[PDB]
Amino acid sequence: SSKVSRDTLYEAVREVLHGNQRKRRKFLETVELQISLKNYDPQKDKRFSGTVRLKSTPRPKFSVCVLGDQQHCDEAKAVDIPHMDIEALKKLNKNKKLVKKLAKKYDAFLASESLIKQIPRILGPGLNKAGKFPSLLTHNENMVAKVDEVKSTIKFQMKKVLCLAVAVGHVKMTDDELVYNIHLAVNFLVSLLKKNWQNVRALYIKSTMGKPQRLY
Amino acid sequence: LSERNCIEIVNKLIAQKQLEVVHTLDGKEYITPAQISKEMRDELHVRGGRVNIVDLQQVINVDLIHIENRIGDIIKSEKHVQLVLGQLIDENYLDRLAEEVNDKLQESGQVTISELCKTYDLPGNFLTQALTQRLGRIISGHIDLDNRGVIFTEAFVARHKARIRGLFSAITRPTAVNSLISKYGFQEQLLYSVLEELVNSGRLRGTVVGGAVFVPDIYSRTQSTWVDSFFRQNGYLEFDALSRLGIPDAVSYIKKRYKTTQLLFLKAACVGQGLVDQVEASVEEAISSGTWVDIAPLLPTSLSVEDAAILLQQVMRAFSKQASTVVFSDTVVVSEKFINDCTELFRELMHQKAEKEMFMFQDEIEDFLRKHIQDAPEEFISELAEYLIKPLNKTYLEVVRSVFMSSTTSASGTGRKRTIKDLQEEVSNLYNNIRLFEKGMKFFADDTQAALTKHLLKSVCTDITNLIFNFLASDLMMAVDDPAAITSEIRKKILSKLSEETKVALTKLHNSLNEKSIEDFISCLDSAAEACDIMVKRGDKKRERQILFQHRQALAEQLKVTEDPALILHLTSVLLFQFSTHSMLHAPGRCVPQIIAFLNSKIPEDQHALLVKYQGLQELSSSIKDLVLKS
Amino acid sequence: QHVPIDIQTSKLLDWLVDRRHCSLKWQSLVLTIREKINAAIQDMPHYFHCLRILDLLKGTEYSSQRMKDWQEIIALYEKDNTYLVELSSLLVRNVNYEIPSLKKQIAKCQQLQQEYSRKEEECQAGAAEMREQFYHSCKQYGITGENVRGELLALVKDLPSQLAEIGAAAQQSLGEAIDVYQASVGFVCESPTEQVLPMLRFVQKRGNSTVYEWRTDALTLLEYTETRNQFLDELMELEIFLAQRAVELSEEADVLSVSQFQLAPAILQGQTKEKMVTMVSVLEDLIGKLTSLQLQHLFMILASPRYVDRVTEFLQQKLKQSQLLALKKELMVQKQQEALEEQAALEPKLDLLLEKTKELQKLIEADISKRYSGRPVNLM
Amino acid sequence: KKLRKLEEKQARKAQREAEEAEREERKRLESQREAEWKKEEERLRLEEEQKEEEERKAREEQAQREHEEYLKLKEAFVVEEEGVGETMTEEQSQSFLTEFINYIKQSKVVLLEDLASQVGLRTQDTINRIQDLLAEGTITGVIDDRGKFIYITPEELAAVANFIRQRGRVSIAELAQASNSLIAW
Amino acid sequence: SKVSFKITLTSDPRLPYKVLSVPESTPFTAVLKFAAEEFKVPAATSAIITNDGIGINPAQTAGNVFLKHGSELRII
Repeated sequence: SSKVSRDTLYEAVREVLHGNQRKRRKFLETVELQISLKNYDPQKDKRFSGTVRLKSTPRPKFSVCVLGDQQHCDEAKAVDIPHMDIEALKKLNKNKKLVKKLAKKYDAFLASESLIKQIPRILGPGLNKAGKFPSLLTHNENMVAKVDEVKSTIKFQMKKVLCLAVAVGHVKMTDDELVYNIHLAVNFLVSLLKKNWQNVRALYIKSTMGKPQRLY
Repeated sequence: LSERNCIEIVNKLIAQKQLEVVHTLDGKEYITPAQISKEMRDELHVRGGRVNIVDLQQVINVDLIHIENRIGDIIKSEKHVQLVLGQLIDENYLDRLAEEVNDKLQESGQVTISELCKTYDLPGNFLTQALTQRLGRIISGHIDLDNRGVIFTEAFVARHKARIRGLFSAITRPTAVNSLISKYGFQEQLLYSVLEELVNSGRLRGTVVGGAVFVPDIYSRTQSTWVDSFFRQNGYLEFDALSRLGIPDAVSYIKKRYKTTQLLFLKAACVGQGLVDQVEASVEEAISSGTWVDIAPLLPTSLSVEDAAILLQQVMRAFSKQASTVVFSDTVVVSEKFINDCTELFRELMHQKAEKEMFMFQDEIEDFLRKHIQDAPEEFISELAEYLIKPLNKTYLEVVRSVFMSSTTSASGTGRKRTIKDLQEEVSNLYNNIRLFEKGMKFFADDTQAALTKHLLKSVCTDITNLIFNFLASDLMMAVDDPAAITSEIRKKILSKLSEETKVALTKLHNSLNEKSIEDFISCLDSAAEACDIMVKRGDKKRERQILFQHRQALAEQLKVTEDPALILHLTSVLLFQFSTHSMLHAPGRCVPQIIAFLNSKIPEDQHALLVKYQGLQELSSSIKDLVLKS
Repeated sequence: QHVPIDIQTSKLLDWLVDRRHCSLKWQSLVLTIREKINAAIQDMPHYFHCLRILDLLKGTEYSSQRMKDWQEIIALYEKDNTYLVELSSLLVRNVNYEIPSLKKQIAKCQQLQQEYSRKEEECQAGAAEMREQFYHSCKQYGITGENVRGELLALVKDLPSQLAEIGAAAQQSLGEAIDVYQASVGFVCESPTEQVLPMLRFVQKRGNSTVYEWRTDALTLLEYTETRNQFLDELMELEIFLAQRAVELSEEADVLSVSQFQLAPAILQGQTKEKMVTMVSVLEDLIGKLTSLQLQHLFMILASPRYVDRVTEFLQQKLKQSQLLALKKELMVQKQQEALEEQAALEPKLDLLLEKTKELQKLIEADISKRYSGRPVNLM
Repeated sequence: KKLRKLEEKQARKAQREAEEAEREERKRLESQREAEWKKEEERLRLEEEQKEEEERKAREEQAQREHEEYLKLKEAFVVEEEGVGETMTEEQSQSFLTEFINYIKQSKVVLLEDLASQVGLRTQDTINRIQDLLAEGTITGVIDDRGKFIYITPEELAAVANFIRQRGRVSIAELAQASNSLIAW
Repeated sequence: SKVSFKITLTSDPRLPYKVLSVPESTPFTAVLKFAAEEFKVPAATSAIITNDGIGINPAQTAGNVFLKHGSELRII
């Protein structure tokens, strides 16, 4: 199955996880998938986009904020999940710099129905410009589970260049989780392209500060 | 006795009909028609239960017609015999056939009627009926009778079930069932029976779509999970990624699966709720804040412009009584308040420039928009400029008119209120004036008339029409403070911006100047005067008398005061004509002698002689004026 | 003078009586003359023979009657030339009624000889053809041609040798197939709590015999018909599974295909059409071996004895028809030889009769001439 | 002159006519004389033909005398007997054929020699009568090729018919043996 | 040696057949005359015919007639 074999993927994962000529580092390293596309003209072709949920959390330092109402804020307070009340947002005067900094601080935002419908009036066109617009959180949902779900999603988007890169795992992984994650990501990506494998030229799996390994 | 004579006896007996016989083909023997049947029966029994009439001829040694008669006889005389392709088949032979078929059936599991017919030479229908009639009685099996008439035993259904079970445990994609039945050699009804049993027992997991393609549960589960996860995470489907997953009818699949949820369909996409709410909230903010909004950056990048347009049109249907907002580039929503604000923004500079000149090309408008509006697509700037071209132009025209008024509420205010009271009066003086020179043109001779009429149309007619042209240009303000400052080109320019109804009248008034008759001029002049509300009062006999008296007085004073010799003589002659004729006169400086030559028919000879001698070129001229006061 | 006295043969009697030298009623006279010739025969020493017997008796012998009898007989014979008419009738009848008879009889004998020879040749040809057909049949069934029952029983007796080779081959080469099929059934069909292909699992390592072992007959697994049928059914099920897997893997994998086999066990992951074709070919070889062995009828001889009876009956009937046709042909040979010998025996009498006829003809012509001044005479 | 030319032409015409007249007279007279001479030649021919006729009468009378004297040397001859053709009456013919029928029935086996004698006609005449009677079919029988006639009654014909209708298959030789058995000689 | 013709008249209903012996050498004319005289009929119109009805030459010895056309003869 696939033009990337299990043997090849296992070999690359072994190379990036535990292999000679490596270099131990203080901070936990993140493995990332690098893609090079071909036979694509971004000025004329469709610009694909998609989000896919992996089985294991790629980045265990993902930060999620809950732009929630009073009930959710009380619910969040029982957990270390950060939150901001409507009053805190209103304190901002829709200033560009402050909303930009708020978007930069966290990686994903979560919001309740009562608040998602108010963002343009309270925050302005700042969170969409940064590519971070809140998801909907319902009182019929477990907060921890939803926070986990946003922590396991990756996004494929094409803007102007034929270079793509996403995070698929960290180096403290069992070497079988990472292969599963890479398989999921690659299959999804091929699903998003017009011609399945006639639009993919090269694939690489690499640790943060590590040696590249070629899959395709 | 001998042989030939005995033959003769037998033919005589045949003639008498005392004995019916047939001749052996050899000719050495005689056979009764009763013994042909005995021989046929004996052979049918001997060589099994099957004979051929051809071999019956070979053995009995008689012609074929007799065997053909006796076969029809023998069928009836023994009900257990039939005739198939000229062969007498017995029931014992068919029973032996059935026993052989049973052996081979329990050997190889199945038999084919085609193979049996080939290896036994009998026709197919006959074999089918023969075996069916004794199926079960001797044959242990069941009959298809439909697909090649294959018979089978209880150990063939087992193999069929095993093979179907093995084959359908390997299908992971939707595959046609007719192709399988054809390629692998199955039976349709048996296939479906075993398949139903297996699916109900759980050994096989799938359903047949169309009553035909088999879709295993794994395929449907994978498809459903994929599309459901995509809809959950992204909140829309594309109708083209679905095609690559094995769904050629997306609009049907989505409705079949997602029917309780709220969805919106847009050509090659289906946006679920949550996106529409965001677009609606943003358009609300644009509505209330008196600003604009672009919804292209609020949608997935894989949506065409048409789909975005459809979604926007759907969302905008919730704002009918709201502000009359407009959509540019099919995506950008601009509130009316913003349009008015931009108009006002242009207004100040427009008024400054209008006062200066007391609109710009679209490029300047886009430059203005860029200067004061930021972070916008180019198409938005182009469309906004195009839209603003007209209303901004109307604003500029109104501003020009208002500045003209404010600079003229005392100037053109006096023009409308006070001046008209003098325009009517002075046009009245000129109009009453041209009348007596109509008299003059009528009286004199034809060439003299040409001269007088030409000079009158040159001098005075223009004198009155400039007044009306000045009054008209007072509207456009390009007039000149001197009514003498009106020219033909200026007249054309003024007509260039005059109302059609009045324009026609004024054109008659002007081109009348090019004419050679003054009556048409008077007609067109009154037509124009009423065409612009200029009350022309033909002075009555009293007004006319005052005009005549005033002209006489003015001329007398002028030529008793003025010191120009030629002008003195000209005034003297004209006055003489007026007095002796009682009608005013207006002549050029290029006709004076003719009037003096005429007037010799009215005055003495001495004054005439003095005038002629003065014109032919001090003390003598001093006499000329003395004539006027002594007249 | 030389105008030759020529008459048609059968008219000799008619012309003679028309010539009045003899007339009707002579027949009774001849019968009386024969009544006397009885006495003349009892005592020894027609009209010309009467002249010979005259020449004899005149020496051998009137006191005796042995010649007086002939004296009165000749007196009557000359009377109205009775001898002339008698001899004329003798010759006329002998030529017109007997020569045709004997010639026709001999011709019929020759015709019968011809027909019998032709029939014999045809029968011999038919017997040879039937023998060829029988030999072709017993070649089709793979028997030498001698006693059919013995050959068939010998053939069946040798069967329990190759079945062991088939079993040994089945012991190996099915390890990968059975496991792959079991895993695929457990995964795709969601039926993991079931064993697939029981008897193949038995044959894998647990042996290829001892039907008593399978029960907990007394023949190897394939010797019995029911167990053999089940084994072949399972082989065909596995083979069709592998073939269908090979058909699907031919097409390049797509998104759903990769998605399906993401949680699949290791064995089901990584299979390729070449690896499937190998196993398909192995199973096809085994199935072909067993079905070709079946084609050779070995199974049908060790069970259902009616089949060997039927085959023997067919072969023996063909052979018996051949032998019977041979006997008929040889008996025909003997009959035709006897007929030809009889014909040869009867042949000589024709020439005897013709010579006697010629002699009597010459005598008649000579007598006619002697009465009629030695003129030239002849009959046509 | 002109009268002279007319008279001269008249004389020339006279000459034109006289010569032709004389020529015609001569051609008539001489030809008539020649025809008379031919008639005289014919009269001489008549005299010659009369000489021929008289000498021919002499020759005919000579033949008559030669025949007259040419019979004397005859007239020494002997009658041997005299006969007369008496009767063949259809009544007599019927009686004759009846007697023949009874004689043959009593005999039933005849070789045409004893039959020819007792019936007393030449064998050919017999076979003519027998064949005619058989053709019309007063009595049915068999005429052997070797030479014979054998009478078969209708009852024996029915007997042979029953033999055929019973025995099923019969060969010509088998029928010959059965005829030797049933048919009575 | 002597020979006898068979003279049967046709004109008489009683069919008078005569027989008379002569040597074979004599010409037929003697027989003609004798038969006519006995039958008392003219011999000129006569054409002596046999039983079957074929003319025979009279100017001929008796042996030739007794050989060629039979003894059975008639007169018409």
